[PDB]
Amino acid sequence: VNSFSGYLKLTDNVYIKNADIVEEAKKVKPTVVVNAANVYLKHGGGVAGALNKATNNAMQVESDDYIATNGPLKVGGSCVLSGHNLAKHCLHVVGPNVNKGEDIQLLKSAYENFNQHEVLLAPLLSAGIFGADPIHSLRVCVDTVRTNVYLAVFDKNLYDKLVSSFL
Ligand SMILES: OC[C@@H](Cc1c[nH]c2ccccc12)Nc1ncnc2[nH]ccc12
Repeated sequence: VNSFSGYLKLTDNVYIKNADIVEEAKKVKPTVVVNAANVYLKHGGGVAGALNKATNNAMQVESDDYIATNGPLKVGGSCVLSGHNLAKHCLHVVGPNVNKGEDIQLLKSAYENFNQHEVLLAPLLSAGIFGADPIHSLRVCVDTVRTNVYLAVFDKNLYDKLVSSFL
């Protein structure tokens, strides 16, 4: 039993809800919140900009030190950093950004990072401003993640479409 509330169950391990991931994380304080990161951990917009803003820029400060030490992530890769006031940990995961020409096949690799954590709050990778079809992202999530994932979909109209079209 966990404290996630109001989710629709899609499969044995995947749940989905129309919610603002920032407000959800503040309420649940999950062990792991997933950020929709880029390789530079520059948290400008989308989910990343919103999470970082909610940390009063502490996420960005921590991220800049991470990059200065380690260099950029790989597309499809991840790193674990602090969750600040939102969660114990933040798993920064880089899905392909179609608006940069990146290979959508890397979306499965991106979701594989979730399997290193028993329970996660997460957005749909590569959706929104990353330019991929959210229906496809949800399919890859369900077919790749085996741990317990709670998906927050910000756009209510998109949430209804994802549920109604789910196979
Ligand atoms: O809109 C699709 C969806 C996934 C997404 C990944 N990256 C993005 C970059 C820009 C815009 C959107 C995205 N957005 C969100 N889903 C849940 N909570 C959210 N809080 C703030 C935004 C947001």
